[PDB]
Amino acid sequence: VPLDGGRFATSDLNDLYRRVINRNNRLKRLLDLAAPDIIVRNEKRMLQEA
Amino acid sequence: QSWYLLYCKRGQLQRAQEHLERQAVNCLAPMITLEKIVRGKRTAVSEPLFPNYLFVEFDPEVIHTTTINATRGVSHFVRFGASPAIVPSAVIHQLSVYKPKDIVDPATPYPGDKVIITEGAFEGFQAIFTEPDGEARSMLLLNLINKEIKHSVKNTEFRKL
Amino acid sequence: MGHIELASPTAHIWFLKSLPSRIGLLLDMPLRDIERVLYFESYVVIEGGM
DNA sequence: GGGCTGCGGTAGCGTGACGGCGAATACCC
DNA sequence: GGGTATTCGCCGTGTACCTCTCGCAGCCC
RNA sequence: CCGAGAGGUA
Repeated sequence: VPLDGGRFATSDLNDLYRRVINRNNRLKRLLDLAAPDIIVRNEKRMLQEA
Repeated sequence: QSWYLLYCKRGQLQRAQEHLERQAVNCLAPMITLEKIVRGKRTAVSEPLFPNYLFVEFDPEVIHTTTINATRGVSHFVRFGASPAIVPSAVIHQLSVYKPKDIVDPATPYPGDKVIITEGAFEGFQAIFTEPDGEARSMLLLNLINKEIKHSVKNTEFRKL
Repeated sequence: MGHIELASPTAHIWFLKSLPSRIGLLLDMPLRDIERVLYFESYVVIEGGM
């Protein structure tokens, strides 16, 4: 919901879900494009930590 | 020397690459020319096939990992733990010749596909590509509840499904 | 509710770091080596065999 | 103009709570 | 081979109300 | 109409 102005008082949960979905979409694209071992390792690592 | 992997900031691989070219650090990033809608204009941009990832070859004695970590445009080394990761020479060798398949293009529309409209008096209408005019705009077979129409529009007022 | 299909599976961190770790003393395995497996700096065998 | 994204930088910032408790491990067998 | 003994990192630290300001900067896509 | 920071009454 917005506070009184032109900007939304954002919530922390939507930041967390947006971070998880962005990392998961990047990981799907890298598993599709057959990235090397260390790149998809880092991608799954950042997904785990997110 | 050896090879390390750097994750960079989003959309600053070029700037970090320019700083590491001003330094003595050999970079490597598989660039593929992907046809991407920038601002309404289908511009083929030689963008990285990977995300913000980048490869460097240096030795820690010559230029230190702290100095590489503090480079303008670099987020961090890929670590997995304490030390930054070593990629083996086979990965660098097999990422010399690569990028075979296509101009794959996530989220930019190819013609002969199905889209949606994002603004205007046709917002919410699924459309078929008949024939875009080139690399500048597109032409769309828009649906209605009675009869389909067609229109020559720029690439900001519609997006792919 | 809804869901997100993770392209790689993910250890739930409550069951990993509840102290004592449920995964830890379930696998008869120390928490340090489990985090070394999960955060992608060690391998652990499955069906070593011969 | 705006979608995104988490230190800004070719390092270093942190520094003035305190107790209890239970597990993880160090030292010495 | 386990039996202490030290370290470490997790928990926790009053209630109710009232007022005020301030709440993304940068940016290279 | 949610969070942070500062102050106050009991």
